[PDB]
Amino acid sequence: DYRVVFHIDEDDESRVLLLISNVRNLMADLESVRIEVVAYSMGVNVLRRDSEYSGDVSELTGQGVRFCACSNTLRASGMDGDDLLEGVDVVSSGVGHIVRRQTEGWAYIRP
Amino acid sequence: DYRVVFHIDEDDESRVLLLISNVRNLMADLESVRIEVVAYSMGVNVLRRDSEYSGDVSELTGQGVRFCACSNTLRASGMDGDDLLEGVDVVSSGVGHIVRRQTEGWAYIRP
Amino acid sequence: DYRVVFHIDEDDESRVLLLISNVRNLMADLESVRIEVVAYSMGVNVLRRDSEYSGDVSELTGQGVRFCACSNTLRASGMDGDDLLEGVDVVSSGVGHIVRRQTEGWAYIRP
Repeated sequence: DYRVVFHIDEDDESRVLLLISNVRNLMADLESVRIEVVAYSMGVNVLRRDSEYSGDVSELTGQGVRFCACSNTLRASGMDGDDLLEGVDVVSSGVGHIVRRQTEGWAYIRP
Repeated sequence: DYRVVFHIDEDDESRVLLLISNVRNLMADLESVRIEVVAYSMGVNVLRRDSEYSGDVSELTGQGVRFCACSNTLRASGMDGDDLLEGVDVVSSGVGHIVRRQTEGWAYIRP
Repeated sequence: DYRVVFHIDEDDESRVLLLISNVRNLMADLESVRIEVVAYSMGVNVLRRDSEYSGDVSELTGQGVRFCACSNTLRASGMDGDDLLEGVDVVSSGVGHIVRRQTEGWAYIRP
């Protein structure tokens, strides 16, 4: 049924909690939905193992939500896959993945 | 012809005036366009009866613009439909409505 | 192949550099992609001849990136085409152009 990819590139608290809230809201309002969360730039800090949002990220991952980190930004930010929480996947490009997804018919949400 | 849904989740002045401006600009640049404005989180404060933007909201409603408040956020914010300006509609979910709309072919704008 | 239009309506440094970075990242991660950057409101200041980002804008233009300024905002901002960097094009409406593009199948990215 529904397919949607979220986009977050900041790590300020209110924006992060809004994304989280939007992801949960969406899973409850739509019968069937596939969700991906693409985070790049400062936004990747949310996917770090030492992140204050790790509980939220690990829990949603268990519910089928796929979090994607940008292969490029990572380097740019002195980060590698070892710094990311378990369950978080890496895509070659945050924006590229978003464009591919949109091109494949996925809906786009930028909280 | 054209169908577009706007997304606003903040209530800071500059962002609100930008949305308003974008809605009017759009109605003047496109021959035929159907417009919906989905506001959630802090963004719903813009749809309140006591809002400083009530004049702008009521006027655009008269021009065919449909403003939608999130059924969930409302509660979360200690609000119910009685707190909303007349003409403002309530959708079950702000993000869900946006995803359904995008899925139905509507364009998406996030000022 | 891929077609994408970026949307920027602010001129704060971090947001501008993020857009620039996203445009370059995209050109390197996608084999074939057509890119347009629509800037309105404060965002048009980025397309000014006297802008600190002129080097970045002129360079990307040479690489095929099309920057578009909003015909309306310009006036609203006491600006005309003479104030814009060479290579920057003017569209009748920033949001309208974005809606037309999305309607034509282009992907949308709002950094």
